[PDB]
Amino acid sequence: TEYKLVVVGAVGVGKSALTIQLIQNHFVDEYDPTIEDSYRKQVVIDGETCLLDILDTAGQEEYSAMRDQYMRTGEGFLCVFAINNTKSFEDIHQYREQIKRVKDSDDVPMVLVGNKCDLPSRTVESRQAQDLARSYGIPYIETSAKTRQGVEDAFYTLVREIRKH
Amino acid sequence: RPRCPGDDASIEDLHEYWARLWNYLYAVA
Amino acid sequence: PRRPRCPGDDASIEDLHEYWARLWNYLYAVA
Ligand SMILES: Nc1nc2c(ncn2[C@@H]2O[C@H](COP(=O)(O)OP(=O)(O)NP(=O)(O)O)[C@@H](O)[C@H]2O)c(=O)[nH]1
Ligand SMILES: [Ca+2]
Ligand SMILES: [Ca+2]
Ligand SMILES: [Ca+2]
Ligand SMILES: [Mg+2]
Repeated sequence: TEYKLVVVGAVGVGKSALTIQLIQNHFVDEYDPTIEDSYRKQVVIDGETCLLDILDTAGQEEYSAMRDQYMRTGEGFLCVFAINNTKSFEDIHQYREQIKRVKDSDDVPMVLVGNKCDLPSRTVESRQAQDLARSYGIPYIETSAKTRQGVEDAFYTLVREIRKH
Repeated sequence: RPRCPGDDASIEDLHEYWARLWNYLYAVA
Repeated sequence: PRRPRCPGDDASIEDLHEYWARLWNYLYAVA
């Protein structure tokens, strides 16, 4: 089984760094012009193998019928905010509504991710994010693409949400 | 822009290419 | 099910789009 995962959220919240931690297991820039960067990973989750394709969306938002179609191909969505960016957190409602629109359903597998949890500059509190997530009936995971904390769990937990659809 | 996968390409080679194309086409809209 | 052909250097983003869609159909048909 294949899973199409889509990572969304506001500019600079760490969408690419999360994807890059998942697939490549590092945070510092590497230099390698020989290789194309990969968006596919084979993993075992709860004793069953799967192939994951990750759409790591641009933060810069716009109207696009083709982008809607790229997102429509997604089966589950990580909605990512950064714990030091209150606006990214307030944006999550808008990202949830956009996914509901594109998918034409209220029942879309989704996980809330609060990234950059290694930072000294927290402005959004765990409890606050837990409540939004509970309000939506979806799981909540805090992550750091720097240290890799939560990174597996975020994508794997989304897969778990797809398996219950 | 990802390089075309080739005529020797396995099904798995094509999935890898596809996931790349997906990200590319989204990014350049 | 026919394996679509990746288009050349010159092609449009819409031509890449078309391949993207065809390649999804082919990969779905064959799994
Ligand atoms: N300290 C820390 N920095 C992070 C983390 N994740 C991403 N960053 C940093 O935040 C900045 C933006 O990261 P990036 O992954 O490009 O975020 P993005 O959401 O893809 N950006 P865009 O929306 O512009 O496409 C970079 O400097 C990156 O190193 C994290 O967990 N901890
Ligand atoms: Ca590596
Ligand atoms: Ca547009
Ligand atoms: Ca545009
Ligand atoms: Mg990015």
